[PDB]
Amino acid sequence: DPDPMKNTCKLLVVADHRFYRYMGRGEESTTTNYLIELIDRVDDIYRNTAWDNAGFKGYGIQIEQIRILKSPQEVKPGEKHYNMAKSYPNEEKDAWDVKMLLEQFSFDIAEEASKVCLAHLFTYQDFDMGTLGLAYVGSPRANSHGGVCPKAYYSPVGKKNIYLNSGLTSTKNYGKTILTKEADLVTTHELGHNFGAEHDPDGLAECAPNEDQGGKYVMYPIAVSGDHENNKMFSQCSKQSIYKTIESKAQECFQERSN
Ligand SMILES: CC1(C)SCCN(S(=O)(=O)c2ccc(OCC#CCN)cc2)[C@H]1C(=O)NO
Ligand SMILES: [Zn+2]
Repeated sequence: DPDPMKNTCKLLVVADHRFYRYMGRGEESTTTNYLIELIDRVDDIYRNTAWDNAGFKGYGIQIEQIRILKSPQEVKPGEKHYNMAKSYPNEEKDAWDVKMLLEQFSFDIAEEASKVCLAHLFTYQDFDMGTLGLAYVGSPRANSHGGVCPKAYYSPVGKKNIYLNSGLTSTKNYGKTILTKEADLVTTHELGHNFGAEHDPDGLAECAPNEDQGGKYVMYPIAVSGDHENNKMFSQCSKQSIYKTIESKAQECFQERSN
């Protein structure tokens, strides 16, 4: 049975200056509200999911803390930060290499990451080949690094404890803002990774249904559009992975749903 005291993964949500400016129109209230609403809509998907196809449901996400970054992180030569104006490594391209950004983020945000189930970055940059987000995949293993629940690993190079309870979402793609319903999907998918799911096996009928059958599920390896009914749901494949991870990890860092 679910523990009503341990059914909610509380988030740190960060908006960088690219998100603030383009998505939030350079207004704290707009940015803040957009993200509060997005997460609440992603929460409705999670909370309503029955992970064992019976009564293991009511698991969700809520914002512990939001951080809004109004202007770029001023950076010295040879220096880098996830909120810096420059795209790393190629400063000519509009966007970072996504893996490097999540790594930079996890590194820069480490102190705050330690207090939360998950940290999520929201940005506004155009990643190569239509990439929209990235996140560490969670696991039932206590020893595991990645996904739900802060687990320190010492980094000799970074001179500190790091945490891999992190993920990112971008709302820009192919030169334009993506649909609202697409943004819900990216964050659902990336948090899906955090919660223990790998990508759906692409030839498996049950976990990758044909269009007549409702279309693909949200962990499909190629971005679903949101036009089809299955697109915002989790497959049995994802359910099984996430179920195990929640079973193990809820006790560790899940909290009570707040009003
Ligand atoms: C690391 C990856 C390049 S591997 C290939 C899939 N993507 S992605 O194209 O950026 C992507 C795909 C689907 C997503 O969510 C559903 C949606 C939508 C809106 N159309 C989000 C990102 C990344 C990946 O696996 N990230 O976890
Ligand atoms: Zn993915």
